[PDB]
Amino acid sequence: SVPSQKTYQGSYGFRLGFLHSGTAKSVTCTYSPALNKMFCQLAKTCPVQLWVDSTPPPGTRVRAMAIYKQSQHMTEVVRRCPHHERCSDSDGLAPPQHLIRVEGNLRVEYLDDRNTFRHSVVVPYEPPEVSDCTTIHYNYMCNSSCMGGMNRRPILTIITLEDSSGNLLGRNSFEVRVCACPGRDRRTEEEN
Ligand SMILES: [Zn+2]
Repeated sequence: SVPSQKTYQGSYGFRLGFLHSGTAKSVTCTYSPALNKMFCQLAKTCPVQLWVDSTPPPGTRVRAMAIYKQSQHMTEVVRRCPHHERCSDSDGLAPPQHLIRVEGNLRVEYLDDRNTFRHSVVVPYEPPEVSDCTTIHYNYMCNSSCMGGMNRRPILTIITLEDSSGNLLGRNSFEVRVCACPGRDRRTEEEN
């Protein structure tokens, strides 16, 4: 029962956007258009923008979930390695084992699916400020190079728009690499 990563703009014209931050060594995180891939540092702000043509009704919710990009690992639940799971980095909201967190939103909700056992993080959809997009600050809490976790396996992040009853309103996804030097890693992967 692998989660769907099928792009779906829906009735509200939903798509994702990212800062055009470039690849200087100083960048905290940077998105590659060519690769549809976000490069970011562990536990650092990772802005992700929601763009809609029409405002979804309040009660709309925004869910993030990670899956493995390769089919051979797709049925395996992306979670934190034992080290980071036992790590003393709680924010008091997120479960220890969850890879993805939302920073700066006290209304954040976390889910361990009772059936799939997959982890996800969800927030109320808010329209853009009086701004053309809604920004959510995500934090990835394990490295792509973590021993015992992602284990250098590539992951996808799936962002889903859903109504208050859980019904699908839209979906987009991007690949994610959590690394020490996003700028350098992005530039290196785009070399070829
Ligand atoms: Zn880890």
